[PDB]
Amino acid sequence: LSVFGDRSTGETIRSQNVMAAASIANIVKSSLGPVGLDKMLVDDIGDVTITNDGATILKLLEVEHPAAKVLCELADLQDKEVGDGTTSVVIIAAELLKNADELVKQKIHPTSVISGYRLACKEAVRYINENLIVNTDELGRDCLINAAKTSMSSKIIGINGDFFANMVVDAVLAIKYTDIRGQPRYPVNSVNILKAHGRSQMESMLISGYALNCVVGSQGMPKRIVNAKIACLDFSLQKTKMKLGVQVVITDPEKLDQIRQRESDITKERIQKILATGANVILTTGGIDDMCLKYFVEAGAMAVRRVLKRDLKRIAKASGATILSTLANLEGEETFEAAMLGQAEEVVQERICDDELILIKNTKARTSASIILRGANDFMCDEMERSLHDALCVVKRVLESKSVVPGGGAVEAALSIYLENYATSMGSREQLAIAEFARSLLVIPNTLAVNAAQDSTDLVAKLRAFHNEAQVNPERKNLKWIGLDLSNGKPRDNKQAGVFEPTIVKVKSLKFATEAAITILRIDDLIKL
Amino acid sequence: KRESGRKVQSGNINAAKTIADIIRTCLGPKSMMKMLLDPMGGIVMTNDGNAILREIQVQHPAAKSMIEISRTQDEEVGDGTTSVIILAGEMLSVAEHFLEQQMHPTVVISAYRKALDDMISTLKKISIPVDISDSDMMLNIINSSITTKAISRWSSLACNIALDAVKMVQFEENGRKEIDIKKYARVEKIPGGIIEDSCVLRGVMINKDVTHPRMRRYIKNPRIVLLDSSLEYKKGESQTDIEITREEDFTRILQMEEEYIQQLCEDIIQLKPDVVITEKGISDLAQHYLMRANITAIRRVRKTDNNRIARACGARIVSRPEELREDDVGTGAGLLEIKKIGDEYFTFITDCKDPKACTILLRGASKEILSEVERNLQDAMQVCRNVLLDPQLVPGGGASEMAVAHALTEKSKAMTGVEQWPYRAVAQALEVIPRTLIQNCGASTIRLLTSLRAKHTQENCETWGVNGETGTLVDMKELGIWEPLAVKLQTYKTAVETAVLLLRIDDIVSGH
Amino acid sequence: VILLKEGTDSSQGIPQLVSNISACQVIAEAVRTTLGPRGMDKLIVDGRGKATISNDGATILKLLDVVHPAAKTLVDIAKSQDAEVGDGTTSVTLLAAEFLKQVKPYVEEGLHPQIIIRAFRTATQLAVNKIKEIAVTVKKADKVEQRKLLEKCAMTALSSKLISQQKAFFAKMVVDAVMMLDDLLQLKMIGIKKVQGGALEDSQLVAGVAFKKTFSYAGFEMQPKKYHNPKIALLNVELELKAEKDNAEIRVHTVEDYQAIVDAEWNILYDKLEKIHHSGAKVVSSKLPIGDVATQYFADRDMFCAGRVPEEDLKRTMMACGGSIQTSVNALSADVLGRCQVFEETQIGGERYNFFTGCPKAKTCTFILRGGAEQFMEETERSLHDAIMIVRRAIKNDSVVAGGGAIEMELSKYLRDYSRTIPGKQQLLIGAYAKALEIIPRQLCDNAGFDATNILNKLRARHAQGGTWYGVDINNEDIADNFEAFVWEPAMVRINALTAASEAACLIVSVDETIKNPR
Ligand SMILES: Nc1ncnc2c1ncn2[C@@H]1O[C@H](COP(=O)(O)OP(=O)(O)OP(=O)(O)O)[C@@H](O)[C@H]1O
Ligand SMILES: Nc1ncnc2c1ncn2[C@@H]1O[C@H](COP(=O)(O)OP(=O)(O)OP(=O)(O)O)[C@@H](O)[C@H]1O
Ligand SMILES: Nc1ncnc2c1ncn2[C@@H]1O[C@H](COP(=O)(O)OP(=O)(O)OP(=O)(O)O)[C@@H](O)[C@H]1O
Repeated sequence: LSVFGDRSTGETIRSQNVMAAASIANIVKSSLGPVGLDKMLVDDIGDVTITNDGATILKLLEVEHPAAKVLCELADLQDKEVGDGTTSVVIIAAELLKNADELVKQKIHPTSVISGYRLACKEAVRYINENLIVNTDELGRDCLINAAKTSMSSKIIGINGDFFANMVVDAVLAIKYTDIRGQPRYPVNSVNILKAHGRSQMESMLISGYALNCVVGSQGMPKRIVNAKIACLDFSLQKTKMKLGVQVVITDPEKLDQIRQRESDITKERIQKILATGANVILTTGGIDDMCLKYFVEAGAMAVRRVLKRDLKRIAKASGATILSTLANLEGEETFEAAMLGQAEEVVQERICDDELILIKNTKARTSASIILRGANDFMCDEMERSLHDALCVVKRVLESKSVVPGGGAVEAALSIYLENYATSMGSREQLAIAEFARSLLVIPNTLAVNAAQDSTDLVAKLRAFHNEAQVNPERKNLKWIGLDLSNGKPRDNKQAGVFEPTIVKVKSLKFATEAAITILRIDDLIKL
Repeated sequence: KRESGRKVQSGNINAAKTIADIIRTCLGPKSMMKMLLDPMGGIVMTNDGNAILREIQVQHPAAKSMIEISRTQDEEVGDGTTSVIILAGEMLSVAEHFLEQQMHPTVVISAYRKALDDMISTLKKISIPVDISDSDMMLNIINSSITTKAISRWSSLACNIALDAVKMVQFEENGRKEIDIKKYARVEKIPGGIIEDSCVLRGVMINKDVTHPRMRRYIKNPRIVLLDSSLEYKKGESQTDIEITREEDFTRILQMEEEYIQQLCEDIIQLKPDVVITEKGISDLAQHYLMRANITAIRRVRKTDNNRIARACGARIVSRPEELREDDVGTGAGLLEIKKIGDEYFTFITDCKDPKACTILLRGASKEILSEVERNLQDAMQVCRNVLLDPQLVPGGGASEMAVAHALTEKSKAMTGVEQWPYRAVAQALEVIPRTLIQNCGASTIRLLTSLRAKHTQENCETWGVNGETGTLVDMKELGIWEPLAVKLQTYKTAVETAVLLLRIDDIVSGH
Repeated sequence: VILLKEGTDSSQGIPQLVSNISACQVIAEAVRTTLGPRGMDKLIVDGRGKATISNDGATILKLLDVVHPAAKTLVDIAKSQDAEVGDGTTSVTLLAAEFLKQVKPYVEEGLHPQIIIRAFRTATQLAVNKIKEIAVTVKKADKVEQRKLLEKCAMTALSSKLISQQKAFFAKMVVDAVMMLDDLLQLKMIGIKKVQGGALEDSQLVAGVAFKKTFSYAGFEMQPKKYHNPKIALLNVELELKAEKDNAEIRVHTVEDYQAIVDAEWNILYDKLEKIHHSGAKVVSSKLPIGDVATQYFADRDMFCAGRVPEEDLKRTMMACGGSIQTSVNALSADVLGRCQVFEETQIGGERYNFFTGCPKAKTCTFILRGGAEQFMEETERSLHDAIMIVRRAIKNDSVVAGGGAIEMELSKYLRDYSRTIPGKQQLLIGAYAKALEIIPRQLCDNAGFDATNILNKLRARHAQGGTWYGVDINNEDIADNFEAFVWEPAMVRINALTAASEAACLIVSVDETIKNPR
């Protein structure tokens, strides 16, 4: 035969496709879990990047093989669907191929394996949805306080766990707003975590409102105001210019003087229109003139200068005000009355050590707050801010999706017993397809036990010993919803520990891994050109 | 191709042990020299550990990570880079607990990070406060680096250069006491003169020469002006080029070039200045209208050097040359001077105060002597920076290593669990710093190190160190071998941060 | 130059066990296809060049003789299987290697072999108590006689054979042959002989000892066959006139002694014939052939003689008559003579056959086969030997279990359910012990040519519904209740096969280092 390449068919292309796919699983085997190990990503230039996140591992992993190129696209179907889950699809689907490769040597055609996998996947969603938990127990009943306390144990904040877990539980429930037909989700923006030196870490206070890290300057102006109008503006009340790169020409020396007198006179006209609206809360990015601050201490307007731009975007979103970029309305100068102003209740200049902050209370629609992490030095405050941010996203991603499931090895250990008893109920050349589907789901506690420095033959088997008793008899002495605590090396209940996972990350993982294992198993011939 | 499993856990160990075995004998005042062979036959006999690994190419990804973590550590502090790579290679060298015991690295990292908290707690117990107000105590700290140098003839004057430079940059009002030598203490070299001529002035010096005598020579009230825009032909928003090849194009371009520059130069001379400073370049025709007003032309200055000029006099940074005003004045400056120093012209905007900036002026008989002082003073400035950052010293010369390793042995008797076995290995890995000091001296290492541990057990742990000159054990309270605390704090921190990075790597894969 | 081994063959660790596990499978592959009644036979030739055709697992392993050390550990278990129960060497050889196959990936992952030892001792001890619970005693169930039940199990064992059409006649003869024996049952007592020619209906059952009788010498028209109480003599002496061993050569040069020389050579034959006449032996049986002159001697003395008897049939005659085999003739007396009630020379199959009936120690029988080929009768002899074996074990042991993989698929279901309730290292090992016991219904589908995956997937689905005695069928290509179809096996042989296969699998796993002495 004279063709334009090399041809190879048979079972030898089946064994070569599963050995190339399971080798990619070994790249993401040790990096699974919160205790996952780092791996070096050698570039073609010569530099190396140390990443342990499995989503960034498969993005930079370049294997020029079509069996490994199939597993590259499921990372793009995972983040666009839910956003998490990625490498748990890879270890499941590669162990699905390795168990199915043993079936090819045992005189089973893969057509019974493909049709058996789709019925094993649909029955896996049925057993999961019959054992779910509705998104509730937000107040009064803990699986939360204890849920965020496990994430906080790795840092120095974990000495007083009950003191700091209450600051993140009430902050998560404060940022809840439906806003579409009764959705309620949680926004990507969260509470602003500031820091100060309050002589110990025990002086943190849960402030129910946003706190600005700015100082008002003068003292003769009163710090306690009662009016509700809040003004936000981006144009500078200082001496203005045309452009940083384009300038106006000044030829005569006396012509230079009269534009300076006009700058002192046009500042008197702009302050007449701002204070006519009644707005006392004045926040200016570009700064406030020195003679303009003289008019604010007699009128009683709480003027704050040199405010950050990203802080003002959360302030204008709080009171529902509009950010004004330029004060000139394309032919003259106006203040845009009753448009850029919001409503509030009380703004107090609270005495906080080394940074006197500005707190706002009862705005229009903010739902945000602030946590003042008072401490001793910059070492303990910077590590506690990232601990609050890591504990915020744990409680956030759970209480969004409308129902959750106790995860961390509790899902796959319960599915290994039900799908085996379901496999003995069908027959018809698909019993071995579902029985090997149950053993292929056991690699999720198997890789978690070897990463927790425990005996993998004991820790996985302790999960299945408790999940089998839930199916034998419905008595309450059977332990139900048993998770995997990788820290102590002992299985515990996920309802008491608060370890929860969304359902859409668990359903779409079993859906995508079986469809990826179907496509590689359908390859029986190789053609190259 | 690819490699995973336990082979990369042993492969990264031998990659870091090979780098540590090269510069192991280059520790102390008796540091052995190393000979580098070039492809062109050149040979450099430098014993500096930063100079050896820079001129040696590596191919291992773990060995490449070993050099860059000490190179960044050299930019932070100017001392202690050799002790980092030695300690990072000794902590990974006991592979009996890594491979033979079949232990996961997570047990080792939980034992290594728990031993990191005992590094900071032990060094604060053997510390000693420093009377930084006395200049005699500051001379006994910087003298460890001035020995065996050409600057050692003028140690009484070279110590006044580095001490006055760090105190002006350090701001006590901010609380955190920041010192940055690269920006606020920019060192410049001037040929000519002697070593005694080198002094410290309170200002910023401009190395631009004087090309015309129609300039300001001595001005008591300098009127300074800062500008960001360029002084050249007007370019458009497109990317067109300027090419003058025809006589008709030569007249039309130069008439537009003269009319725009004279319109720009009329706005700066209406305020009657003394020196002009532009961010971009100044053309030749722009100096023709500038020399009629007798203004010193200073061009080609960076944006980072521009704010040091604005904080020296108090001027305003103006973006465009048409938008000058009367507030752009330099009232309060000391004197403007364009006086030549060794047939090189330098502009002086110095003052009689501390305007949050300074410079170092070096002089010498030849240009090789100029390069000798600037590499000794910059090494001396970072050591004296760590003393003023925190006035605390530690007993150096291996005394702090045996004091730390003694505290880990008594702590390991109360540390139960599986992690107590790699916890005791860090105590024996920290003994490699007094181990190589005796081996470089030439005495019996194990005969002296065993009596060194017996002195650290019964007697006080703050004394009985090693002297790297005679080869015996002396008391550290008698000799000035005291090390700064912030150097030894970041040394054990980086050696743990290197060992937490190389032991956590479990796979090496390729891909662009 | 100073070595510690210097030719010493020794190795230890994990791959010494993997080399011993895979070396166990080469012995199981030699007897993998011989399992089942429809199994394939193996061809073994010795050093002399004689080809042996047999499918019995006991005869294959006795002629293999593999010099591997782990292969020698499967030989003495097959030897102890013959002493403990009597047969089952091919069942414990296949079952021992499949225990090591399922735990072969578990050893390579770092699991210690001593934990697998603790799991094999646990699950086999549970398999002993699980067999005795499901085993039912069938003695007088449904008020049917035991003679009718013994013809039913032999009907299924002789099904799908050459005599599958006339199996109703052959089932009644194998029951009465064991019923003719005493309480001490033995397969060696009932012999099978073959007679060439005739249809399958002419097969007869001799109550006593009958042999081939290849004596084709003279001796017709005399020596009457019917005797009331004859004296059975078992000799090993040649009675020819010119024999290869009994002769007399004297070299004299006188014509007077030349008459005496031939007379002395005749007196060797005549005195050996006169001692049988004094002892009163009516029938003369000898291993060596008997000449035509000695047949004329007993013709006038009213006696019978028949030579060319094999020594195997002479020892069966000794156990029937109760006498003793005497080689010489001067020691022939009544202490070694036998007795019977009916002796006759029959003409079944065209050839002459002798048989005794009515012995005082008549504990042996003889089965006569008729057919158009000897290889038809050779496979009929082994099938009727299998039909006797199922009948014999039903009389000795009443507590039986369902064969055909029904007790193997039920033990695979209980041990899988026990493993789900046990945490620790005993879950993945006992669960692999239950899957390793499924090789008996799997190799029964492989040797029968059926679909091995289509039956076993429907067999485990039948056991999941509640079927406790469902197995494979050798006739139909589907599953059937082996308790209703009378496919039985005793519980004691199923227990002793499990404790021998677990002990043979434990002896391989407990060995980690091989010591060899250089000599
Ligand atoms: N709180 C927890 N307790 C115990 N186990 C957990 C917990 N959270 C996550 N896990 C386990 O860690 C695994 C997640 O691994 P990792 O985060 O390294 O990658 P991944 O998120 O699976 O990859 P991808 O982003 O594609 O899905 C899950 O399989 C889960 O079982
Ligand atoms: N006479 C001596 N005997 C023993 N030890 C000494 C003696 N003099 C100095 N030392 C110690 O030797 C140390 C220097 O060791 P080493 O050469 O390994 O580091 P280094 O090269 O100075 O560090 P860096 O590269 O950061 O400058 C000093 O910190 C000092 O405490
Ligand atoms: N008539 C039959 N129908 C179905 N299965 C049978 C029948 N006879 C035997 N078997 C099955 O065959 C298996 C044994 O096959 P085989 O007769 O080849 O070995 P064996 O000679 O019994 O072994 P051993 O001599 O060690 O007992 C038994 O497990 C039994 O269940």
